[PDB]
Amino acid sequence: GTTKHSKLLILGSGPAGYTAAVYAARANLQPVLITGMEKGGQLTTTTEVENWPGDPNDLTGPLLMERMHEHATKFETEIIFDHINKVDLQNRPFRLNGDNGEYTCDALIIATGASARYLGLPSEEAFKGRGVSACATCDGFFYRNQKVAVIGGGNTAVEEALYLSNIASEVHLIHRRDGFRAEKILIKRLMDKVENGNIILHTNRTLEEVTGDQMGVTGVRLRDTQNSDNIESLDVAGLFVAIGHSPNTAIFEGQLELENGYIKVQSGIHGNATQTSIPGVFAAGDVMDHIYRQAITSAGTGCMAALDAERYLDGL
Amino acid sequence: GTTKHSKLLILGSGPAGYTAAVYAARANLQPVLITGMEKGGQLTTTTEVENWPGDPNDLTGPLLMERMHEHATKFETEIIFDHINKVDLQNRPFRLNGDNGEYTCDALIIATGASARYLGLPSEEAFKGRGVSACATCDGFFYRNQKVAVIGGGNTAVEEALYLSNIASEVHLIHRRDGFRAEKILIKRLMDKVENGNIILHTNRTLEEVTGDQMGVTGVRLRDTQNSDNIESLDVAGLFVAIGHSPNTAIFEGQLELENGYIKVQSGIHGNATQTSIPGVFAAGDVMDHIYRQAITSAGTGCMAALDAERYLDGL
Ligand SMILES: Cc1cc2nc3c(=O)[nH]c(=O)nc-3n(C[C@H](O)[C@H](O)[C@H](O)COP(=O)(O)OP(=O)(O)OC[C@H]3O[C@@H](n4cnc5c(N)ncnc54)[C@H](O)[C@@H]3O)c2cc1C
Ligand SMILES: Cc1cc2nc3c(=O)[nH]c(=O)nc-3n(C[C@H](O)[C@H](O)[C@H](O)COP(=O)(O)OP(=O)(O)OC[C@H]3O[C@@H](n4cnc5c(N)ncnc54)[C@H](O)[C@@H]3O)c2cc1C
Repeated sequence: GTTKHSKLLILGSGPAGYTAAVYAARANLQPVLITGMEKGGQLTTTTEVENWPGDPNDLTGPLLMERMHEHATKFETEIIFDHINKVDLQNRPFRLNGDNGEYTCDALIIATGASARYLGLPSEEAFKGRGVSACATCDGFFYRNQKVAVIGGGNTAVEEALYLSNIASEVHLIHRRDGFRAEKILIKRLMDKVENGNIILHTNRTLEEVTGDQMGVTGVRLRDTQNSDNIESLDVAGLFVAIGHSPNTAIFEGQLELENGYIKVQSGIHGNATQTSIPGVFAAGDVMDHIYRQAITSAGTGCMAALDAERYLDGL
Repeated sequence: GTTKHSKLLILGSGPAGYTAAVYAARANLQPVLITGMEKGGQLTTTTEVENWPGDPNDLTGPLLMERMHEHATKFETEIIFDHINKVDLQNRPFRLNGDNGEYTCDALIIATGASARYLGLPSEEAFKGRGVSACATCDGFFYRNQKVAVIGGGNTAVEEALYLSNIASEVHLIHRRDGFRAEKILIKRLMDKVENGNIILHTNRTLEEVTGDQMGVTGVRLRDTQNSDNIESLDVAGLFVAIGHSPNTAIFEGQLELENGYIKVQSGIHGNATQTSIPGVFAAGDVMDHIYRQAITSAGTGCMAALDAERYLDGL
C-alpha cells in the first residue's frame, strides 16, 4: 500500500484546481494534483462558454479545461488520477486516503467542487447542453428575449428566476408545492415580477418531460394539481433545473467547519482568505462559494489558495 | 456640458473592469465602461504573461487586454474614453465628473487599479519588460535558479524577497536605510534566510544604475555607505522594484472607507462581497486587493462586482 508525500497537495481538476496548480508550480512548490472522478470538473459537462474573460468566441467547457490541464502540465505539475475517500486533517502531515494509495502533505488545497443535482428524467438527460441547464448566470444570455422555464422550490430556484426575468421574455417558475421556500425578500421581489412582470408561476406541477428538436428545447410538459391529472404543455426555449447542488465535502464532515455543506474560509481583505478552519488547509472554487459559482471566480480563488499555501509553507 | 446616465457604470479598462463588463453585459445591464488614461491597465505595460489560466503559451499583457476588450465589445458594452476627476457618492444617482462630461448611475463598479511606483532612473526605464519588474509573483519564475535583486525597504520589499528566495538561486535585497521597516514575522523569516539561506542583504545602498544587454538585465550598480562613496556592482538577472503602489483612490477620499489607500469591500462568503461602504457602489481588482494582485483574481472580483451590482439593481 503506497503512501506518497508532497509538500503541497491539490484536490480537484476543475478551474480552481488547475489554476492553483499553475500558481503553485510557478511558485516552485512542485504541486501534486489529484484529479477526482470527473477529470476537468463541471465544465466538461458543458458546451459553449462565452463568459470566460478573454475568450469572446469559440470556447467550450472541454476546450477550456484541456487548456487548463496543459498549462498545469507545462509547469511540471504531477497529475494523479485518483479520488480521495477519507482524510485526517487533525495530524501533521495531513493524510488523505485514495484508491491508488494514501497521500500526505504539509499544505492542502481543497477544490473539490459542488455539482448540481438534476431531476433524473430521461428526456431531461437527452437535452443537457442543448436546452437543459443548471446555471442561469452561465447560459441565461443565450435565451435573451426568449421564453424560459426554471424548476425548483427554494432560494436557488427563485434566484434563478429573478436573474432570468431581466434577460428572458418570460420566466416560468415550476414547483411541485403550492409555494416557494425562499427568504422573504426574494419572495416579495418574485411576487412583484409576477403581479406585474416577467414571471409566470407554475406551482403544484411536476415536470413529466422535456421536449425539443435537433436544435434544442422547444417545450416542457407539466401535470398534477390536486386530486386531478390536469396536464399543461409550455412552449419554452430553455429549462434551468434549480433544485440544489452537492458540495463534495462528505470526506470533510467533522474535520472542517462547513456551512450548508460548503467549506468555510477565512475570507476578508488581509490575506489568507482561502484558509479553512484548519491552519494549513485551504479551499477554492465551488466547494467554498455558493454565491458566484463561476469558472473565473473559481480560478481566482484557486490562484489565492496557491499563494496562501506558499506564504503558509514559508512560515509567514 | 454633457451629463450622461447609465444604470451601471464601470471605472477602469484592466482585467477587473472588462470582466465586470462582460458579466454585466451578459446580465443584460447595458454597462458603460470609462477606460481611464491607460486603456488596458497595467497589463499593457508588460510583455509575457504565463500565469493566466488556460493560456500556457504565447500570451502578453497587451494581447490579453485586446482580447478582454473585444469580449466586452462583443456584448455591446459602451466604451467611453475618459477619466473621472471628481465624484459625489452621497446622493442618488451617483455623479462622476470626467473630462468629456459628467456621468450619473444607479450602481457603480470601481476597478481603477493600483499601479506600482518605480525608482525614476533612466536605466531602469530602459530595462522595463526586459529585466526590471514590479511583481515577483508575475515574473519570478522567469528567473528560476538565477541571481535576482529586489529594491525596497518595507513589507512589500521583504515580501518580494521572501517569495523570490524559493525560486531564484540568490536574492539581493537592497535599501538606502540600515534596516527594513516590515512586520516582525517577515523580518525574522528574512533573517533566517539571511543567516542561513537564499538572501543577501544590501543595506545603506542606493541603486545608481540598471545594466544589461540586448536580452535583459545582467547587473545593478550600488553606492553609498556612511560618509564614503563605496561602490559595488552586482551580477543579477532581474530587478524587482518594490517601493510601493498607488491605489487610484484620490477621487474617493472622504467618500468611501479606505485602508492604506485601498477601497474596503464587505468581502465574506455570503454574497455582496465587492460592496464598498456605500450601498450601490462596488470595487474590484487592485484598488481593493493588496495581497494577491493578479489578473485572474482581478477578473474574479470583476465578475463578482457585476453580479453584486445586478442583484443590487434588482432590489435583492
Ligand atoms: C450547466 C452548467 C454549465 C456551465 N458552463 C459554465 C460557463 O459557461 N461559464 C462559467 O463560468 N462556468 C460554467 N460552469 C461551471 C461552473 O461555473 C462551476 O462552478 C465551476 O466548474 C467550478 O469550478 P471548481 O474548480 O470549483 O469545481 P468543479 O469544476 O466541480 O471540479 C471539481 C473537481 O474536483 C474533483 N473532486 C471531487 N471530489 C473529489 C475528491 N474527493 N477527491 C479528489 N478530487 C475530487 C472532481 O472530480 C473535479 O475534477 C457550468 C456549470 C453548469 C452547472
Ligand atoms: C511588472 C508587472 C507585470 C505584470 N504582468 C502580469 C502577469 O504576468 N500576470 C498577472 O496576473 N498580472 C500581471 N500584472 C498586472 C497586475 O497583476 C495588476 O494587478 C492587474 O492589471 C490589476 O487589474 P485591475 O483591473 O484591477 O487594474 P489595472 O490593470 O491597473 O487597470 C486600471 C484601469 O482603470 C483606469 N483608471 C484609473 N483611474 C481611473 C479614473 N479615475 N477614472 C477612470 N478610469 C480610471 C486605468 O486607466 C486602467 O484602465 C503585472 C503587473 C506588473 C507590475
